[PDB]
Order: sequence, then C-alpha cells, then structure tokens
Amino acid sequence: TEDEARRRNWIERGWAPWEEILTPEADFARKSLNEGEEVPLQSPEAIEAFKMLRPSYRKKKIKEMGITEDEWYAKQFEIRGDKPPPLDTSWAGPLVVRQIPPRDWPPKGWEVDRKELEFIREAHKLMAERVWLEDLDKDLKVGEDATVDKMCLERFKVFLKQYNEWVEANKDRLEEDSYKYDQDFYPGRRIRGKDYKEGMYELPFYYPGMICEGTVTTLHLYQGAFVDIGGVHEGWVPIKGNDWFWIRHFIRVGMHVIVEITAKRDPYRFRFPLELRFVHPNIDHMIFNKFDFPPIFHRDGDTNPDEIRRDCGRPPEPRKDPGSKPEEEGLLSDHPYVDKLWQLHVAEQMILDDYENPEKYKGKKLSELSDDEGFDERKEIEHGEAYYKKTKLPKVILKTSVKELDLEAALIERKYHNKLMMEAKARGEGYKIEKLRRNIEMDEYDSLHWRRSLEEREALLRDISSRQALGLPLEEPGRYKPG
Amino acid sequence: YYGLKTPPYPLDALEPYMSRRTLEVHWGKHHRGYVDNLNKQLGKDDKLYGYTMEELIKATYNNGNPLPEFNNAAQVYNHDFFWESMQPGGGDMPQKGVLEQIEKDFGSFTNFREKFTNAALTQFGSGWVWLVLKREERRLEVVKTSNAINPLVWDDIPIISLDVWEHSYYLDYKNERGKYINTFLNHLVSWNAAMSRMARAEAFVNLGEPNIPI
Amino acid sequence: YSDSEGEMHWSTDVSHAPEFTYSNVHLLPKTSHLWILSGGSCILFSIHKDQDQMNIPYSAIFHENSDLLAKRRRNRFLIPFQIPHSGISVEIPINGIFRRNSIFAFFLATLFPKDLFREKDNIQLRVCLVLNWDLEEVRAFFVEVNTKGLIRDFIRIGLVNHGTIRMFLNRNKESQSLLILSSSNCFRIGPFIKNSSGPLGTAIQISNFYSFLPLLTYNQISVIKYLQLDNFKYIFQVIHSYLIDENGRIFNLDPYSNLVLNPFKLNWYFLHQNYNNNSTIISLGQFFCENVCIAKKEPYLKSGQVLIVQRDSVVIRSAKPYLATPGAKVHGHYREILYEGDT
Amino acid sequence: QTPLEELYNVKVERKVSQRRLDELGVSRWSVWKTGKCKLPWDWQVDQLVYIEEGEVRVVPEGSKRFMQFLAGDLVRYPKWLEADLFFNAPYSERYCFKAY
Amino acid sequence: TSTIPGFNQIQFEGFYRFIDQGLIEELSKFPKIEDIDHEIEFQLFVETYQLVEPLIKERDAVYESLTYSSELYVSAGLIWKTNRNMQEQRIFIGNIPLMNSLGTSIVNGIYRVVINQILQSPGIYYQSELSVYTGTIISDWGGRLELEIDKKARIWARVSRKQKISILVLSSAMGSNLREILENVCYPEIFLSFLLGRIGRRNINWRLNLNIPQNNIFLLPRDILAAADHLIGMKFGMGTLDDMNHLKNKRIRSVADLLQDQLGLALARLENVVKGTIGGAIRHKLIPTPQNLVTSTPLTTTYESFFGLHPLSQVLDRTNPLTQIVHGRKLSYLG
Amino acid sequence: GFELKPPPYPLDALEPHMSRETLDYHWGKHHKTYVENLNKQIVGTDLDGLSLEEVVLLSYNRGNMLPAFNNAAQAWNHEFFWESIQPGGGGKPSGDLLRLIERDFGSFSDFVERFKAAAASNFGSGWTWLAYKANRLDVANAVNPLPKEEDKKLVIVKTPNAVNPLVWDYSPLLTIDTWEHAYYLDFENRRIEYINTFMEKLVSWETVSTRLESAMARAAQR
Ligand SMILES: [Fe+3]
Ligand SMILES: [Fe+3]
Repeated sequence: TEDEARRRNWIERGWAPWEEILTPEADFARKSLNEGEEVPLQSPEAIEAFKMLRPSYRKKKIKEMGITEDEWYAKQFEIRGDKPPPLDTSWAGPLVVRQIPPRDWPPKGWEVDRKELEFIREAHKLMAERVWLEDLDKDLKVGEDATVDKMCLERFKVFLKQYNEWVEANKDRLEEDSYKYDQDFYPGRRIRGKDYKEGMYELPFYYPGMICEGTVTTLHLYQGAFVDIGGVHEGWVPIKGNDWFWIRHFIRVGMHVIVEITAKRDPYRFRFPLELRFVHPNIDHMIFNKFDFPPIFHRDGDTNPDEIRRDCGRPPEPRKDPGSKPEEEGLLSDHPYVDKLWQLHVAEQMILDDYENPEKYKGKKLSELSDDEGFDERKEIEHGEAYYKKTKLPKVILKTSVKELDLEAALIERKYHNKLMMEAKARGEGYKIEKLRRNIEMDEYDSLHWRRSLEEREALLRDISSRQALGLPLEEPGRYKPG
Repeated sequence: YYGLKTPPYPLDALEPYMSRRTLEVHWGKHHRGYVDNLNKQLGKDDKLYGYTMEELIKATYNNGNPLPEFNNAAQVYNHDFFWESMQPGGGDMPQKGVLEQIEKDFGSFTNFREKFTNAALTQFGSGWVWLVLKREERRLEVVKTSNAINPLVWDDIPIISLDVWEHSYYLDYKNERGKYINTFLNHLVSWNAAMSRMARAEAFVNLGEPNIPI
Repeated sequence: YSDSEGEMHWSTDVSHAPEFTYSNVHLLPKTSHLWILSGGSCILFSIHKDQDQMNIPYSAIFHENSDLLAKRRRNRFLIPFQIPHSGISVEIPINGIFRRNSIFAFFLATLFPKDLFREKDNIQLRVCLVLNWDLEEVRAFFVEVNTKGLIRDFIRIGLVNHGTIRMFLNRNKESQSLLILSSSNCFRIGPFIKNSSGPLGTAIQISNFYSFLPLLTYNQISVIKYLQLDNFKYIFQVIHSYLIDENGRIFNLDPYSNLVLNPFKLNWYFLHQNYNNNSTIISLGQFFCENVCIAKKEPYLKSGQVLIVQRDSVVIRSAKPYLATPGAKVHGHYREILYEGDT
Repeated sequence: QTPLEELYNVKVERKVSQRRLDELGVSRWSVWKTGKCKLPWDWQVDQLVYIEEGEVRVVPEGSKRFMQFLAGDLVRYPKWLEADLFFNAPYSERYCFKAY
Repeated sequence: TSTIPGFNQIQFEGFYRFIDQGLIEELSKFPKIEDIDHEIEFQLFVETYQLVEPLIKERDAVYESLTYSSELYVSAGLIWKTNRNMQEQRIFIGNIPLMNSLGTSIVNGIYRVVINQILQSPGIYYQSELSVYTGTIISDWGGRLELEIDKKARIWARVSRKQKISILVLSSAMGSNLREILENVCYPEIFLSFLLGRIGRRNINWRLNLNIPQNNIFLLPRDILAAADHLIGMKFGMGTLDDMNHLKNKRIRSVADLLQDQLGLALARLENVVKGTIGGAIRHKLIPTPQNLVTSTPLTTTYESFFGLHPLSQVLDRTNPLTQIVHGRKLSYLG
Repeated sequence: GFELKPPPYPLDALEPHMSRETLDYHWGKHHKTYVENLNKQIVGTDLDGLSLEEVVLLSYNRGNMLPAFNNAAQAWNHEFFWESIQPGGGGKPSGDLLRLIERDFGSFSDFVERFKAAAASNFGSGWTWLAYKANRLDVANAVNPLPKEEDKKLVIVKTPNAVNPLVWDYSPLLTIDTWEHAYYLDFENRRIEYINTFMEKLVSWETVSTRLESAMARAAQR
C-alpha cells in the first residue's frame, strides 16, 4: 500500500519531498530518461528541457517572458507546489503583563543585599492574584494617568539596580569565559566581540513565562528557529526535520515574532540556553518532531557519563537487571581495613620473629625502629613473579612501614604467650593461641561493618514497604532494563 | 515564594456539592498550609527558589527519592490545579476537542468515567486521580498517584484532577468516597478547564496528525 | 556504490513501499536522484542525543599457631608458606588456575582464624582439602609482605571543534543511528522611545482561561477544538497589551494601539506590528545540483541540502546526487545509513 | 562546571552545631571507623553521617573528581548513589540509615 | 615494507612458524592413552618438547644420502599401576626434517622443496544456481555444508541428494527452538512461514558481520541461522553473490601447514603404536620404559613418506640460480 | 474468618476527646469495611483459617503485596488502635516501659515530643508506631554473634497507608492513626491537636506495657 508507506516514511523515517534545484542538463536527464534508451523524445516537457540545454535558448525564453534573468534565477528556487493553508492565529484575550523580576535572581555565587533581595522576591507572590477580563476595562488607567511615573514598579527597579551592578561586575568575565569555552560563535552562544552591543540583556534577565518581541535571525533544519530577543544569546524555538517542510512557508528569516520563554538553561552545559515558543505565528499544530531532551555540549572537561547526565537531566545508562533482589542479598561483614590490619599483623609478627636474632636488635626499643634506606612510601604494592616446582605464579609484594606497627604491645603479647607456652610444656600439652590483639581488632572492625550492613538492610526493608505502599520506585528508574 | 492562589469561584459556589466549610478548610487551611511551608522552605535554598513551579516539582521529586520540599510544592500545585478543575455548573459532558480526544483514547466517555471512577475508588489512602495527556504517546490516560505525587514528575501534562485525600470529602461524605467521586463527575468537573489545559498541552504534545504531500 | 558515508534521501519519483515486504529495496517508477547526504559514522545512547555538540572526540609459636597468619575473606584466603609451617601441604595447578572440585591441599586444625562474622561465600572448602564454587575462575597468586628487609610469603587463592551528533530512532527504537555533522560535511556558501527586540514582561494567568501559564494565542485548529463557548467574546484578531503594576493597578497607554513596556528602560514603546494574520531567495531543505546559481555572482552553489538559513548566507550540508532510471532498484529505506562502498 | 556534591545532591552541613546534633540524636547513632582503605559502596538507602574524626574522599563511580568531607561535616548520602570512599588516615563517624 | 623481501622468506617464516607453534599445537592434541583393563595410563608431557640439533651437517647428509633432521624428544608419563609405578622418562619421539636457510629440506640426500598449495578459503559463499540461491559453508577441513532456496523460501539444508531438511528442523536437532530463531534472526516471520577452524570462524564472522568470539572455533547453530538469514537477504537481493574463482576467495597453505598436517598424521600413528605396544605390555608384561612404549618409526617414516610421495614436495630444480628460487615460490592448485 | 471486635470501651467513653460520631464512622464504617472486605477476600483461599497477624505477614508477600494485604493490615491496625486507647488514658507509663523509654529516648518527654513530631510529619495517610525492635532477618548472615542488651531498642517509626511493623518482624506497642478519618470530624486540619489529645488523654499505657511484656516473651523465647 503506497500511501500508508508514504505516511510511514513521513512520520517514522523523516521523509519529505524537498524540492530539488537542478541544472538544466540534470533536468533534461531526469526527464528524457523517462522515455527510453535512445528514443526520439516525445514529451513536450522533455523537448523543452532539451531546448533549455543551450543557455542562449534560456536567454531567449527570458526575453520572451520578460522576467529579468536574476529574477528567473531566483524563481527557479520557488516551492514546487501545494503551499500550506495560511495561518489564522488569534489572540486569547489581551496580553496582560507584569514586570516581575526573575526568580533565579541572583546568579549562583553572586551576593546581594538580602533585604533588597527579599523586597524583589515579594513581587513573586503577586502571581497568585486573579485577573478577569470582566474586570480589566472598568478601572483601566490610560494616557497621561498611565505614564510610567504612575506605576508601582519599585521591586522591579530594585531588581534593575542589582542587575546593572551584576552586569557591570561580570560582563567582562562572561566574555572571557565565552572565548575560553566556546571556540566558534553559533546562535545559542554569547554574542561577543565586535557583535556585542552595550545594553544587550544578559541571561539572568530572562525567565520562563516572559514574553518577548524578537526577530527570527536564523533557521536550522535540524534544530529550529533562532530569534534575537535582545539578549546576548539567541532564543531557540525547537523545530526539526520535515516539520520545516510546512513551517518554511510561515517562519522566514527576518520576521518579527512574539515568543514565550519556555525554559532557561545553563549556557555552558546546554547548547541553546533559552528555549522559546512562537506565540503570534502559533505553529503548535505543525510541530510534530519534538525534542526528547535539550541538546548539550560534551566538553573537554567532561569525563564521566553519569556526571554529565545529572548535569543535564538525561536518564542514566541502562544496565542489565542483575536478577538478584537488593534486599535478599547477604550482609557485607568483611571490613576493608582488615586486610591492611592483616598486613600490619604479620608485619608485627615478622618483626617479633626477628626479635626473638635478638642480638641484631640490642641497643634500641622496638618503637625506635626506623624504615631502611630507600624506603619508597609512594607505592604500597610491588609486582613480580614467584616460582615453585618448575612453574611460575604472580607475586604481589606488600610494603609495610615500621611506623605503622604497635610493636611494644605486640612484644608484650609475644612474651606473655611464650611464658604460657612454657607453662603449657609443664602441662604436657601444646598451646593454641585462639586470637591475638590484631585478630580481636579485626573482629571489632568486622562487627562495626556488619552493624552498618544490618542497619542499611533494615532501613531498606522499611523503605521498600513504604515505596511499595506509595508506588515509588525501588530501583533507580532509568538504571535497569531487560534489553 | 508562592502566593495562595484562590479558587476561581467563591467558596460558597460549589454548594451543595462541596460545602462552604469543606472549601474553607481545604483551601484556607490545608492549601494555605502547604503554601506557607513551601515559602518557608524556598526562603533558605536559592537553587530551589529559582526553579519554576513545574521545574521545582520535577527537581524535588529527585528522580524518585523526593527532597524535603517535594510534598509542599506538589500539594500547592495539585490544589491550584484542583480548584480550576472544578467549577459551579460543572456539566455532565465534555464538548469539542476534549470529547473527541476522550472518545478516541477511551473509546467512549462512558469508558472514561468508568476508568476514572475505578481509579479513584481503588486509590488507597490519600492521593490524586488525574486525567493526563501522555507526552510520548500522544494520548489521554487516567492515572492515580499516592500522596503528593503528580504527573509532572513523569513529564506528563495533567488535564483534570480529583483530590482523593479524605480532607477533601470527609466532612460532606465521610466514608463513602464513591458518592463524592460521582458528585464530582456529575456536578463539579470543569470541562472548560480541561479544554484550556488541552490547548496548552497542544503547545508541547501535538495530538493531531500531519498532512503528508503526494 | 556509495562514494561516501551518509544517509539516503529521495524527494520524489521513488516508491515508498519496498519491492517485497521485509526488504529495503525500493523500485523506481520514474527517473530520480538518490541523494547521499554526507556524515561521519561511528555510543552511550543515554547521554548522546540528537544535536549534542561533541567537542571531545618459623617461631615455635607459629608451628602451632600459623593459623593466626592465615586469613579467609568473602571469596579469598591467604595461607602462609614456610609449604605451610602448620604441616598441611599445599598444591596448585601448574598454571595457577583451579577448577571446580580441585584439590588445593593434602594431609582438623584450623586453616584460618575463626572470624566472628563469615559472609556468604561462593568459594566452598571441604575435606585432604578441596576447593569448589557454584565462567568465574578461582586463581592462586603469591602475596609477599616485606618489612625492614624481612620477607614472608602467603598463597592467596580467590575467585576472580568536532561535530554535532544527529541521531535516528530507527526500524526499532534500540537500533538508533548517528551521523557526526562537522566542517567536513557542512559548509557556509558565501554571503549573498524606539522599539527594539526585548522582553515585554511576564504574561499573567487570565483566569477566564484555566491554565497556570496562559495560552496567549489559538491557531486555526485550537479555536475549533479548545475554545470555550463563553470565551468567544475575547478572541481578538489584534494584540491588546495591558500592564498590571505591583498594586494591581492596570495600565494601557492607548487601548487602540500596541504599546508595551520594556522592563530594562521603563518607557512605553510601540510593538513592530499589530500582530494580525497579515523573505529570502532560497529556502530550508532545498537540494542543489552543482553549478546552479542564485545570481550572476561567481559563487555557484555546491551540491547539498540547505541546513541553515541566515540573514545574508546559508549553510549547506554536502550531498551527492545519483541519477537513477525507471526500474532501477534502490538498496535502502529512506534515511538509511550507507557506508562507503555500499551498494 | 558544577560542584560534584551538587550534581549528586549529596547534602553536606559543614561544621554542625550541637543544636543540630542533639536534634538528630547523633549520640545514639551507630559508630563506624575505618583507618586507611577503600570502601566501594552503593547506597541502597539514604545515610546520614556525622564525621567525628578524620577525613573521607568520596569518588562517584567512574568519576575523576572527588568530594571531600572533614570532621564536623554532616553528610546525607542519597540512595542509589554508588561511590568509592577513600580513607587516608584514622577515621571515625556516627551514622543512621534513613528510610522514606 | 621498505624493500623487496627475501624471496625465500615466505618459506623461512613458514618453517619458523611450524617450529614456533605447530609443534606445540600438534603435540597438545596427543591424548592420554588408556589400556584395555583401565588400569595403566600413558601421556606425553608436551611442555618438555626438545629439538636437539642435527648431529649430521647438511654437506654430510647430502653426501651420505641421509635426511638432515632435528630430533624431537618429549618426557612421557606412564603409570603402570597406582602410587610409585611411574617413570616419566625423557623419550625420543623422532626426527623432524629441518629446513635449510634458502628454503629446502635435504631428504634421503636429495634437496626437496614444499610447493605452496592454493585452496578455496574457508567461510561462507553464495552461488546463484539455476534462481536457486545456494549458500555453502566451507570448513578448513574442506567439508562443505549446503543451504538452498528455489522458490518461496522454505530454506532447506542439504546433506545428500536424497537428504534435505528444513533449517528449523536442523536447528531443533541442534537444540535451538522457534523462540530462539524468532529472537535471533532479522526476519523471523519468514522463518516461521516454513512450518570450521580459526580461518573459517574469521571468514564467517566477516561475511555475516557476526561477532561470535574467536574461541568458538567450531560452527555454532547461530552461524547456520545467520547463514539462512543472509540467504533470505540474497533472495530479496539484500546482498551479493560470491564469485568462487576469484583470487580473493583463495588461501595459501605453505610448508608450515603441510608439515603440521604431517605431524598430525605422525602423532595419530604414534597413538596407534602406543595403544598396540601397551597391548603387548598388558598381555606379555615385558619391560617398562625400554626408552618407552614409543618407536621412532611413526614420525621419521611419516615425514619421509610425505617428502617421497606428496605431490607438493618436489626435487629442487637446481638447473640455474633462478630456478632454485622460483621453485620454492610456486603455487599449485593440486594436492 | 474474622469479625469486627468492638473497641474495648463504650462508644461514649471518649466523648470529650474523640466524639461518638468519630467512633461510629471510624469503627462502624471504616474498620467494619476493612474486616468485611478482608473476609470476602480470604474465604475460599489458602489465607483463611490463619491468624490475622499471619494473614498480614503472608499477604505482604515481602513486597509486591497481595490485594488482601491492605484490608488485613487495616483491620489489624484498627484493632490495635482501639486497644491502644482508653477513657482516662494518657499520663505516664511505669516499670519496664518507662525504663526502656528512658534508655532509648533519654526521658519520657523526649519520647513524647518525638512521637508527636513523627506523627505530625507522617505525610498523608498512615500510622505512627512505638515498637519493640527485636526483628530477625532471613538474609543468612543476619544473626549477630555476641548479642548485647542494648540491641532490641524501642523505636518510633511511621508507616504509610496500611503498612505496620509486623511486616518487618517488629512487635508494635503503640499506634496513632494519622488517616484524616481518625480526626477530621473532631479536629479538621488540626492533626497536631489530635496528636496532643491522643498522647495526653487517650493512650492506654497499661496496654502498651502489656504489649511490651508480650514482646519480651517473644524475644526471650529466641
Ligand atoms: Fe487536598
Ligand atoms: Fe483509621
């Protein structure tokens, strides 16, 4: 079925019949080859294309039709047909507006008079006041009595004070940061250098829900319209793909438009920091190819996908469902310091095994032992190889510094257990030491870690029951997928 | 900071279906309480302050591990949405593009009423019931959400909601939530509001279909 | 053969339905050009999305107590070698790699100190002593502890300026595809009080329209679908601009005219238009053959698609046309990635 | 760039007053101490931690930055977070795991 | 790269490869050998393989009419019973003929050169018979397997002129069910409508764009599934036929691969010689490790019969200095 | 199966503090409907003939809780709530219960301010429990060598909707219902006045202490 596949190409595959502008020989090919291999051409249009193959004939056609030859070179780019039905865009009542300061004032890390800021911020409660169209006209101030001096804009004027002070302190830093981070200018980027005009609105001046008059300065087929709304950044209306096939008729470059700011993004992370919507040329009934997420930069300083996603709100990288259930697993008792304690343990024992060649240790305390010459503290582990029965295995070599070792008390145990082992010989038996102070310590650390794992699991069980009752996610929503 | 936005209508206007006392307590003390708690929280985090109401809800949902501020912001929004979702003279039947969309997405308005009633009866504990426009699937759905949770956390666009917290009906209806639900659907629900919400949703979820050239 | 990597486009004259269901081969009923739009092929499809701009590309004690030097962990153990002083003898596969039910020692005394807590292990030991578990492998390797020139050995056994992404949802939603667009693909063809752009302010909820952020305009479809009967009296074909101050006083310097207040300068100014329902030579998405031209000026257009239109120039994504004849078969769905040398 | 603890939303009340520690009940929180090691962990639950002594360097999985917490910082590790905690010197904390 | 290679280097690098791996590779396939009563066991410890240099130099071997050869020894375990009934003697496994540096083997006094063989490369190929789309796996053993479509798909695997079975039936015999077919093929409702060596693995992965790990050296059922899916591709025209005669579809077996094959044969003869001598040891008792239960005959006579008889081992054309080189760079389709 | 046990007092007995209208709706409608829908669910099912505590623990299913669970848990919670209060209740506990409160909260006033905070911040519907926490996990490493007396704390824990501490193998001691229907007729939005009234004038500390004795008995049986 042809038309169903045409629709499937439009909707899914992104097809559109983008008109092709052809040199007259390519048109002659794309017409004559419809009729045969070497047939004498019969179609009037193919004969016309054959005649157009001479520019002198094109000249004569120009003179006969009277259209100037640059006007004809323009007219060859005309849309091939089926122009869309004109927009009939109608205002939903009057545009009734308040000068309300942005809510994200001040910018991050900028410090302001917090009592002035609280005065500014009192304006935001005004958004809860009703306005009715049955009530606007009865009290309407007009003319001389609507001159600016009649309007209470004092919280906005304080906002403008703080804004101008911020611009004065930051316009140069922001231009430097633009040249540092953004190599080439592109519509969403900060207007900079010879293109910057003193008095362009900085990005803190804008906020979602603000209405702007602007000019459509550029169209990009894959991104949408970019609009000068008076700022150092162009606003962005997301329009993508074959939607432009109709919108190309209505949203030209150079149009004046009314737009609504719909989101304001960080200009470092996000490629287009002001998302916009067209209000007057309302085209919402022809934008089908919505963006799932606002485009971002992947930058020289970025190094961790998870950190970029949560810097921009993308969902996590899927993983395979582990099939285990978090709460059904064991409890990690094995404290990670115990391996290091074990090194320290055997190091103490090694020292004591050399102190019980006693003549080498005469003249100093055990706590007075140093490391040897050349003791490289800057790597804990060496690697190498070891051999037995004509075969080889890897060897890991663990350095331990004598400064780490509790040697005096370890000696106290050594001497105590030696004495008991002699009494054990007087008992007529061996002497199994059940634990040393290092093994006791390692068990204490394991008990602390098991206690964490217990209290974690118990809180997890409460959490699970609460989330299941409340329909909240147990695992991180984006983290796992089956395929 | 957010103001306590009134109901569109006078608090007596939903009589007899929702009593003046019920509205006075539900707006003037519950909703007021959420507004004041939210303002007291936003007074001490400028980051959460700088977000829009929908951004604030979505950020404080914290991808399913809600921040302390979530319940207040979400309840403030949910009640703002609820008052406009009702009106005096809230008719039995939608009209125009709301009815068209319901009939294409539910097959009939009767199926819609059945799904909404079943969602609001089977919602356990406190919660909300939403007629929402799904964003990726360009279709209406009915979703019930517990406590303060609302569709904005999933980036779905809400169209109508019914409060299913007991404080919304217990004075007038006590245990029989079903009669409150039926009274809402018959006498309170504002399909004119559903129309304006659909019209705003169309700015973000185009639920027509393209015209494809030959 | 596709002389470059890129994506397939066919504006018209190619059938939109494959020759045989479950094929990518499309018949040509008339002559057409198949365009290949250039693009660099390649991804963490979570984090890479469309239009993302990638700028990056021996003591007597230990004869009986060497079990205090051994250790056992979640899937590990260490045993001293002196062969262990405890008199249990250890043996290992020549490559160090054990298998299920492998002997690791032959000969009870404790091999390891009894820790109070013993987390569930995949490694099992059972009595000569044999090691077992549950593609995971258990391997031996030596650990040496070195302190002040003393050495002690333990066997450890354990169980072991760049381009914009443009991207496609595809024949199924996981099989997404990428083209890097870049200066290798896209090129600019050469150049061919008072009002100003700016905020008007913040638009308020007009509570006759039941939306928190107001709907400001209806398109021709929305007036049919979503315009309430009682709101018809307020649908205006011209912008009416009102301002409300912080005391709720409402202002309109001339209600017959489109005056509005710029926040930065606090003076009334005229909007550029009444904004009622009432151009460039070349348009988005058009394709050019080589040596077409807009005017007698020397910059003939190169072959490609207009990606970007600006006030005085356009940016063209390079594409090459392939002329094809009726009954030629085209090996691809629309927008298929063709690699270089693909049929 | 944005601070690492802000991206991960690891709340940190640095230099906490006793007026907050006795509200939270930190004296009754379980003790954990660690010396000098690496602990890889995935927080299946939010953890509230008061660092009684020492220092911790926390590196989220795959990250090349770290966030540092010192004695007298009160850290709320969020659930689902996965990080490698590095302790370079004797370290002690009291913790409570907090369910929804 | 920078210069004309040494002409004999193709032989040289082949022979060194045979020494550098072919000995380990072929000795590793020597099994444990068990007696008829399941009580006595013999094995070569391949890790001890030791080529001692030829005790006779080339110019003496050519004069005395002998083979210039190195001697392979390996230690051999033999458990004649439990416990200490073990010997592990180093035993002489036999002469392997060594190459001289210009690329030739002196065998019974006569210089021989191993001509390179050209074969059809392992992999998968599609032929349009008469349209009859016909897939064919070639394993590096030379074994064919055939797949076919003549009309309306219904792909048959073909085993013999009277033996054809539908590929879903073959996959069911290989233990893959219709759910695995549905999951693992691009056009599963077409399938449902019906109701190799390292070189081979490489070439089938390349030609089918598969990503099976190299360690799966044998054919997997999913390889046959992919072959049928690509055959459906060919039926639709989503692919190309392959021209078998083209030089791109050929491989070259050098002195290395022929000598390695002959070591395989020599060790399989050694297996039969150990089994038969263990028999004589288990019936006549006789003596343990007389050298061992090994004779020199298998290797020595295998290699010397290879050189004497194999069509790709030919007397060196010593006519002039050019033919001495060119002979060792011939490439023969025979063999 | 199960039956709606009346609260262990006359329905007038709470009148200054929890009105007879409140009791009539909360017991005679809400709890009645929980226990009758529970009965309708369990009849003809492997859950019938079991004890209510066991129907709760089973129908919790270790999360992915079965449709019976909400009714089973609400019936148990309400029975526990009615026994948790009395005419002339409140004041201060005695003996082991006071000793444990002073151990785990430092005084009875800290406990009461922390139960009141918990209850006043159980957002939505649900419950706030004082519980004796002698739970055992099934993990397989859950058991503690060297057990100590301090372990087996009293805990204040708040639970949403129908959830109760039985599902964690805790033993509940005191519960305050924080569903609106528990107080809306008497206090409307003033949950904090309802909690104050509950702790000051309703709590059956004798019953909490008897429940604590039973929790001791269960724990020492181990
Ligand atoms: Fe409410
Ligand atoms: Fe209740």
